[PDB]
Amino acid sequence: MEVIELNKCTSGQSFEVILKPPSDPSLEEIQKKLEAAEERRKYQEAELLKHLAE
Amino acid sequence: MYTFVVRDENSSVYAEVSRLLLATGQWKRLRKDNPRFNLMLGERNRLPFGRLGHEPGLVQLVNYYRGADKLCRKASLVKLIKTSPELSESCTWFPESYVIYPTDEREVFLAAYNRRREGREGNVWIAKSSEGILISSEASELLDFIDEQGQVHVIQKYLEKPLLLEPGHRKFDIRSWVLVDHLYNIYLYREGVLRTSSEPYNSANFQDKTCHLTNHCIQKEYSKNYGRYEEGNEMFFEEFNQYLMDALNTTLENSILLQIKHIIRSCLMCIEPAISTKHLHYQSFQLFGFDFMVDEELKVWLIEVNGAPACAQKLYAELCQGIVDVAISSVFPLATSIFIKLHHHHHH
Amino acid sequence: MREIVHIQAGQCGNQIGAKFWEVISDEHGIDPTGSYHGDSDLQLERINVYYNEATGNKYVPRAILVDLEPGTMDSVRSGPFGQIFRPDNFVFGQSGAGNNWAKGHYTEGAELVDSVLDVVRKESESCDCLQGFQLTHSLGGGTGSGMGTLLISKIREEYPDRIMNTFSVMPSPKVSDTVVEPYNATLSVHQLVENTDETYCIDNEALYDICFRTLKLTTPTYGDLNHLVSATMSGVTTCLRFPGQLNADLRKLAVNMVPFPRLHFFMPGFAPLTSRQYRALTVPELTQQMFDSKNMMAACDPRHGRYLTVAAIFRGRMSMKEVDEQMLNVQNKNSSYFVEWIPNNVKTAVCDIPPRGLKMSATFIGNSTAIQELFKRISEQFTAMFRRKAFLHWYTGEGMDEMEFTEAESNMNDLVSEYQQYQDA
Amino acid sequence: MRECISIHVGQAGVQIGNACWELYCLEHGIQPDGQMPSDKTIGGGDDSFNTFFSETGAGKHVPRAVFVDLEPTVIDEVRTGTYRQLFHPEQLITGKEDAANNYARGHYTIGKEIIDLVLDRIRKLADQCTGLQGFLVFHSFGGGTGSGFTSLLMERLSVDYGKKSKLEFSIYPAPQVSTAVVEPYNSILTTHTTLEHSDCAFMVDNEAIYDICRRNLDIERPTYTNLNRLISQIVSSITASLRFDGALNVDLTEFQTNLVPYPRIHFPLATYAPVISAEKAYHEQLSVAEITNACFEPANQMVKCDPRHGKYMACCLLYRGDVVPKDVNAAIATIKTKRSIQFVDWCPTGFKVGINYQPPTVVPGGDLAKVQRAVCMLSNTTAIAEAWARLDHKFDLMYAKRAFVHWYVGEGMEEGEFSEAREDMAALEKDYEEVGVDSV
Ligand SMILES: Nc1nc2c(ncn2[C@@H]2O[C@H](COP(=O)(O)OP(=O)(O)OP(=O)(O)O)[C@@H](O)[C@H]2O)c(=O)[nH]1
Ligand SMILES: Nc1ncnc2c1ncn2[C@@H]1O[C@H](COP(=O)(O)OP(=O)(O)CP(=O)(O)O)[C@@H](O)[C@H]1O
Ligand SMILES: Nc1nc2c(ncn2[C@@H]2O[C@H](COP(=O)(O)OP(=O)(O)O)[C@@H](O)[C@H]2O)c(=O)[nH]1
Ligand SMILES: [Ca+2]
Ligand SMILES: [Ca+2]
Ligand SMILES: [Ca+2]
Ligand SMILES: [Cl-]
Ligand SMILES: [Mg+2]
Ligand SMILES: [Mg+2]
Ligand SMILES: [Mg+2]
Repeated sequence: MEVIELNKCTSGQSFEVILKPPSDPSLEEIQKKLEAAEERRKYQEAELLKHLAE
Repeated sequence: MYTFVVRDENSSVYAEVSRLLLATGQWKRLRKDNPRFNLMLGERNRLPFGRLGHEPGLVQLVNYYRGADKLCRKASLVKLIKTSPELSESCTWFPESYVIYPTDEREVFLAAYNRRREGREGNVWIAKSSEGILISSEASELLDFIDEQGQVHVIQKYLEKPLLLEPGHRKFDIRSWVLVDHLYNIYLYREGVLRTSSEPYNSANFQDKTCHLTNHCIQKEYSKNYGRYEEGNEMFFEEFNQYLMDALNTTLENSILLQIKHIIRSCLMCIEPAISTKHLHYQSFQLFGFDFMVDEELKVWLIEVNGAPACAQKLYAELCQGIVDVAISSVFPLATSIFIKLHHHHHH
Repeated sequence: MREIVHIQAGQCGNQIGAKFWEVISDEHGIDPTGSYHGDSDLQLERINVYYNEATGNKYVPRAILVDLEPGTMDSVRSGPFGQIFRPDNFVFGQSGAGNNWAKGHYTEGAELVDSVLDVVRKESESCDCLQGFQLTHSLGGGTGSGMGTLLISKIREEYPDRIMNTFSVMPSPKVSDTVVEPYNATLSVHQLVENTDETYCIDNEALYDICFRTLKLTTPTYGDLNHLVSATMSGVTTCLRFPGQLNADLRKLAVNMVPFPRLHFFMPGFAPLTSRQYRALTVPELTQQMFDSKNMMAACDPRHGRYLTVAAIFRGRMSMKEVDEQMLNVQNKNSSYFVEWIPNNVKTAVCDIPPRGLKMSATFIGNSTAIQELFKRISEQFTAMFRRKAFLHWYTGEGMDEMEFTEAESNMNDLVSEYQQYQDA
Repeated sequence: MRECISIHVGQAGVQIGNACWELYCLEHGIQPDGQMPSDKTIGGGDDSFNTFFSETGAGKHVPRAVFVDLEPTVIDEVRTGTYRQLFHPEQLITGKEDAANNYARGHYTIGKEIIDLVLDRIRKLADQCTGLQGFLVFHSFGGGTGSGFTSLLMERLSVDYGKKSKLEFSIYPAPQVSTAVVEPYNSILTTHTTLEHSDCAFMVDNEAIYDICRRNLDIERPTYTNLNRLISQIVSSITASLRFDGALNVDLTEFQTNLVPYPRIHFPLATYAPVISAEKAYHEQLSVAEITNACFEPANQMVKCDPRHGKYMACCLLYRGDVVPKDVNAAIATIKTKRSIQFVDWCPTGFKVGINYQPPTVVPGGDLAKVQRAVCMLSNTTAIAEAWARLDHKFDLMYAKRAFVHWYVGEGMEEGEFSEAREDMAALEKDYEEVGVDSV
């Protein structure tokens, strides 16, 4: 049970005790995903207004 | 109205528990995938303990202790005993055992095997896995069969001086049923059974495995005297006790049962802090099946612990009722105990 | 998600719609002149959901009154809260619909629908954040049924991204005006399956049985039936009209209640059942009664199906702890009636303000597969006539072909099959 | 000194943020009007508390925080509340209509039309920093905004601040206070998209906080106010090292170093004690040994699980109050011989300990009693994977029938993202099992 790296100050103190030793997508790609979803919405809405038009 | 689920259709014990519960008219059975249950009679493999105790308004109970496999696996049990201070290497009631892979203990196994080659002592050992048994005084053989297989085996000292029932000069093992409830009260069923051998023991041919293996399965098939002395090679305590009184001038309680109660309690108190559901969000109980051996010195030896045991045919009714009484009805009350409570507080 | 635009069409729609505004105006402390005289500030925190605010802090319902004849709408204007409604929001014709769906949908109503949409547009433009529309109507008549579903189709075209809710009254032979009610209902359901997010199925069969069997009213009138509806409507809109966490707007309600687009027909419930008593009702009693089939506004046995989703709303001062305990009690003791493949499908809300006359009340909103019994009933009444093409000349005279009846039938039978699919899943 | 920017998203994120900054102010002696008498360097400085607060020439101390919510009612209560003066209007951002408990609606639909605004408002704070450490992001798993918009924000923050660290404080869904049936969906979806962009995430199961409030504070039916004040104490314990003088976890980078050896396994289990009711007439103050022993009871964890049936990769003990190293080591020594604490073979069995002499501060009129010493244990145990198993099971039950899926597809999302996200969670559950379990 070894204590190590003991640091002390006015407000407190810290240390470590050992009981046993060791036995991203770019902005372009994001904007494409958001736009691809936006277009899928526009298509679904267009199909609705087409159905209602009929 | 309490609710429960069945997820092990191949369990004779809890099939009877299921029946008894329904008969009270206060327990209803749900589909095995309905989460709103009070009780789970769970499966043997990969029981989802992680999904228990997260249903508001339901006190949930399960018929298995998570981590209990440490006691109920051959390799695990050996490791547990040899690495647990409260059991230690200086364990007088467990046969000398070593875990062998096809980490491993093949190195240390041969060390003690040599002192028995040197020391002229009976150097017979048995190998088994958690079908698949061999008994021989030659280690060269033992290590070969293990490599021929593909899973972990354990080599254990074969008790060459077993107690023998007369008439017969035959082998046996004792099976005790232990119930551990949610409070971790250890209940020993007052009715055990002797799975006897129906063939005379013979310490010259360790390959004739019908007088050496007292398994009810191996006996009901490979043996030709199955059912001669007792109905299906199963002697019960009332008879075995009378036999001990007449033959050895002793009782079952004194000569054997003290050791059994000691071994059961010692094994379970060891793993208690690792599996106890005292302050958990769900609670566990479980039925265990301890298998023991008795040498000619009337000394008891632990063989294995079974985490999913079956019962003797005539003992199902009484045992299964006791499970509902102590393990289930204790948590879920309905609108001369058959158990012995294993407790002992010696001050020192 | 703030403003809701209310619409009421036809005789039934305007009469239940009128009562609805009488009730919630009292709850919000608004008087017939549109002045606030309440005591609590919970009443005005979300008043803008249903009311527009004028000068002098007058509160004007965001309501549009529609009918193809001036009869019922003259009665509304003369009624108790008649003067609260915006005069320009009264839109009416003269011909009537004669209990003909075709007249309300294709001929008579087509002539009037544009003027209604002009009023709808006016209201919608002044909305800071319009969340959608709620319609009150019957399906057995001509205007509310025929023109109501026409309005819905037009509103969706102009507002495709807003929620469409309806309080639809189902016809029953036990409370019937004409024999062609099954025709009008079937033609209307076909529209509702496609163009609404959430429909509260209010069965006249159920409303009558409650008045007769429970409330001991030997001769129930439409006024007696509407006492139950206005109470139910006040209940299911509680989460929308007051501060809350659960189902506080129409969209969030739809997300919690509608696992599949077409299965959005709800079974409303209310407790305690009242008629025009001082019994202090306990939380366990509210919980038992609200789930009781005899408190359901749709003549369907809940035990003949399974609950996909449920929304409970307790009103009054009571133990939050006890409410939770009782709601968990009904689920755990009748778990077989709630589908296991939608975990925790019962959400509960509580409001400190009870309705008028009661200390404690509970409103039930259930999406049960047992609702199919309702559509099965209409389908049988429909087929009984349609197999002989009886009374069809009323519709073919307005330009409809038999093919359109066949289609409407098949789509409602599909709806029944879809409920049965998830009842066995 | 290096700055940290807090980001609060959705109702849960904002309301928890409110409780935290309320607690920060009390602990640092900052008044509601932003003044801080004890601070003698007017109009600037680089003290430890400056990590979370900036300074104006007037002597005003302003949280380096951004509040975001797709609807205004919640953040409006901040603009009018007790600490209205504390925040600058540009820090508080609100849309008009919310994500309606829909991940896709929060991520794709509404997220797209506000994301640029939020980043620019964050950029305003980032420009005020001399050396930005990174971000602390508070949000819920269940909400549409908390799940959907957060994931979008976490993706963009990795693009605009690729070198900066990102910590999460996530609220795991609990039916006892949940407001939607589809919270399991939103959870898997946001966890999948956020996984690679988060360095260390502290999960808090509302279930755990709820029962702790019932059990230890004698609250019959806890409100978010009860939950948040408790949650804020744990968050305070975790961030205290960034705001006070010390030598353990002094930057966001060190959290990853100490608690997260494997990057995907970045969900440390938090355990806190003691939790004492302020209404408790008589209370015997608990010792170092007693509260340290409590750190290994599931009943005190932020997530209900069983660390006994898993393995540790790291363990940190954060003490606040009358505690010295000698008492800690004595307690740890006793505990080690009574409990099941098994680390992975490739890690040392040990504890990194931090002590601040100032005991826990509590809100006046709050539910928590003041104690002379408390502790928050941060342990990276594989047992937390139980929470993932619970969540993924509910997901599989609903998705097998495609229940509520149409709500997401209708927002432009593809049905494929459901299986992609679920498959990622299946991999995550498998990683935990490899590290934590031996072949039985
Ligand atoms: N602990 C805690 N949990 C909260 C709080 N507020 C909401 N939650 C949880 O968050 C989940 C819902 O997410 P919200 O944060 O409310 O929703 P949102 O982020 O505003 O996103 P929207 O759906 O667009 O409104 C529920 O499961 C709640 O239990 C809170 O103040 N404290
Ligand atoms: N160390 C030993 N010394 C002597 N005999 C032994 C022995 N180990 C096992 N046996 C014999 O093996 C028999 C049962 O084997 P074990 O006790 O290993 O159960 P099993 O695992 O073999 C059966 P199951 O697969 O149904 O659990 C005992 O009754 C005994 O006869
Ligand atoms: N609950 C209720 N139902 C009504 C009322 N008036 C008519 N109905 C029902 O609605 C159907 C008739 O539709 P109605 O609204 O009168 O015709 P419309 O004016 O063309 O919409 C019948 O099935 C009636 O049972 C009423 O005041 N209350
Ligand atoms: Ca005309
Ligand atoms: Ca300063
Ligand atoms: Ca990164
Ligand atoms: Cl950077
Ligand atoms: Mg009429
Ligand atoms: Mg025009
Ligand atoms: Mg919100």
